[PDB]
Amino acid sequence: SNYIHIRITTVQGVPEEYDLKRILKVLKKDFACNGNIVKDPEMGEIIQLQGDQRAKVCEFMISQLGLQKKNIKIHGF
Amino acid sequence: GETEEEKRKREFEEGGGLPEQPLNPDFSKLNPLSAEIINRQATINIGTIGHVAHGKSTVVRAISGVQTVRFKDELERNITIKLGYANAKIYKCQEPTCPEPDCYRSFKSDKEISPKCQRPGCPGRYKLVRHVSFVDCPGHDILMSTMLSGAAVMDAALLLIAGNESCPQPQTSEHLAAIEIMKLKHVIILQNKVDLMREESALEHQKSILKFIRGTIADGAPIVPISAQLKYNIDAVNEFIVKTIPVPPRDFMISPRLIVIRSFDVNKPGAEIEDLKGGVAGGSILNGVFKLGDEIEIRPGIVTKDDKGKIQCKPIFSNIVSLFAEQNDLKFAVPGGLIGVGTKVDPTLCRADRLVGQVVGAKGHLPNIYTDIEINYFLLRRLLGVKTDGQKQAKVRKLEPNEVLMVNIGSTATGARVVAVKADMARLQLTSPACTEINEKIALSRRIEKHWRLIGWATIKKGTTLEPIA
Amino acid sequence: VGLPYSELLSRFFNILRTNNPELKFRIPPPVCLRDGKKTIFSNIQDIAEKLHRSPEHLIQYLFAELGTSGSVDGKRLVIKGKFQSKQMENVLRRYILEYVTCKTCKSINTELKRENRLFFMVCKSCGSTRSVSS
RNA sequence: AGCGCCGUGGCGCAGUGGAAGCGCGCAGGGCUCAUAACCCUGAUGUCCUCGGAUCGAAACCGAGCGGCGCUACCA
Ligand SMILES: Nc1nc2c(ncn2[C@@H]2O[C@H](COP(=O)(O)OP(=O)(O)CP(=O)(O)O)[C@@H](O)[C@H]2O)c(=O)[nH]1
Ligand SMILES: [Mg+2]
Ligand SMILES: [Zn+2]
Repeated sequence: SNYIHIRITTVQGVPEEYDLKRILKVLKKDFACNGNIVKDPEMGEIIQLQGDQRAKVCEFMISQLGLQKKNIKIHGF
Repeated sequence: GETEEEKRKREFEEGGGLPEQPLNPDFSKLNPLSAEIINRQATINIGTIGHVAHGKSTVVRAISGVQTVRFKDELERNITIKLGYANAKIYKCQEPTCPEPDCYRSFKSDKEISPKCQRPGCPGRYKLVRHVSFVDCPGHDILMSTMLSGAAVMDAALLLIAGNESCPQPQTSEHLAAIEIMKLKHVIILQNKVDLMREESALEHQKSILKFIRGTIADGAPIVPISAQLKYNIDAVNEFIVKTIPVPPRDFMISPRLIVIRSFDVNKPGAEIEDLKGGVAGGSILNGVFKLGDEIEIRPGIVTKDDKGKIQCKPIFSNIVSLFAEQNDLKFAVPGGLIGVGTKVDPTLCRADRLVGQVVGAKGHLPNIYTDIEINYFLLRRLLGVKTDGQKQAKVRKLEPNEVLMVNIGSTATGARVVAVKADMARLQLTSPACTEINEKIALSRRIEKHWRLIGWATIKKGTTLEPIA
Repeated sequence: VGLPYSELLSRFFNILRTNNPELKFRIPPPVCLRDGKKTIFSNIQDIAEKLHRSPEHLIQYLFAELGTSGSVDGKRLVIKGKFQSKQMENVLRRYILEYVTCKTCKSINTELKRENRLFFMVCKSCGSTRSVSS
């Protein structure tokens, strides 16, 4: 399992080996985009990203934490 | 228009069914090959050894048909900690016309004493040459104590080697060395993979295996190609088991004992507790005959710590309510077979891993629990189970004082502290209770690369007794 | 003595050559019809007999993967919308990798039985017993 | 094998007791020069198959299904 995906933008599905606020700090600078760490009523992790930059967050988890890069699915939307 | 179950029932009744064990038969005449012993209980234990990600439970399942569970969700796939059990019956065709290689036929536990032959054209039936028990042992680099215990229980060996991987795999060498440690030479080498291979790759692998076994203890060990998925060439393995492996000396003279390796509780959930069952200790009897309704005590038993740090041992007396062997409840037990003693021992004492390697003695014997033991140790040169990337497979160093080392005395898995070091002898201090009855075969492992690693063999010479608290 | 070893190995090779002259590929190209607004797959039962699966389980999975639950007719599944044909080729290949073909061995005849409450995956060449139902 | 949950409108969440729910989606329309933002309107269901008490059940109860999660392989 451990399904990770990006939906037009938001990233839902995040393993927590690294801190989520640290995730905000390593996203916000490079991406220059607004990001909201919102706790939905008991779904996976929610992190926002304004403007469609799905390939950019692909590059991002490539840089920071991505280790499988096969279950991450680029949604159409 | 008979249903398949009806046809099987007709074949079962035609085959004589399965006669019940006598309540009180003459034991001075009973042999492991007697008809009454052989029909409903196994007399020889056969264990399988191999490297990880090869498949041993598959071969055992193909030989017999008894499934090996592979439980605990996470362990359903990777590796199992508890041993695997499977009952197989050696059935040989009585008709001379049919070829010898396919005469033998291994069946499962509840088959009749004489099933019909499945080869087309032979109206003959099968005769029960032997009932064999199978003790699947783990072959991972982490789980050794269970494998050493089951190999101590083991009396006959089946080594599994697959061809397409590296010829000198270390795990099989380690298991063969362990078997060589504990007085066991009847080893049958089996090729796991033959189908996906070329006719010369198999020959090269066979040459490699022959080169491997030239200087070890076992010399005339046969090699047999087998399949775990296609389910062929199983009768040949049965024939080799019949021919190569005789009955180890096991008569009724020696005193009764029990070596429990698995603890099983019988508490079916959802059912009201009004109708329950006693707790089951899964133990091997290598010496003695056990009968229904006997008084028995677990020797190491209740381990407790006093407020002063002293270790108190309370032997666990209990009455035997049942002795489950093979498929049906039986009246008497045969040494050389893994039997579940279902006694009135509290079910929580048989919950998960409490009676894993514990000695148990029937009322009428006085084993000895020891705190400090004297051991005679003999070492090996190169550590087995390690793939060194081109530089001198690790040389075993001499032991040092005060090191926690795993001293698997038969089935007991304990970490002992060394108090004395010399050329051959060592004093082992045991924080966990261990007991000695006659000799006990022992394996030694150290912690050099994280997980436990075998170094050599050991034999108890003396010990400091702890008198039971009644 | 390794003399009784080579005979059994040659017998095994002869048994292989008897059973498998080719050394699975009995998976037909999917045929989906696009009637403008209605997508019809009349190949579900043919692949049911070409994969040895229970058609009810095939249909329940094919509903559980998308946001659709069409109609069963006869040997065919009916849905009313705009959809492609490559999608179910990929679906079939993944489903083959997970259920139709056992990961451990190359065989199709393997199928789903119930030994608890869930579905247990079992084989037909050997009889491997795992829990593959999600 | 039992026990603690679930039965979608594409999805998340709700009351289940007089009869389709809110929001996220989607489409369409309004705003604006225009876009975004904002505002209005829709169409997506046996809220899982079968019965009971009941003028009435999506629920109140079950005689079971399909999937979850705890025990732990439950000779
Ligand atoms: N191709 C092929 N696959 C086999 C063969 N035997 C077993 N397998 C594969 O091995 C798998 C079962 O492995 P398993 O017996 O659980 O491994 P294991 O015995 O637990 C490894 P360990 O003893 O170290 O714990 C099956 O899924 C099967 O596909 C064989 O002869 N050929
Ligand atoms: Mg196992
Ligand atoms: Zn298979």
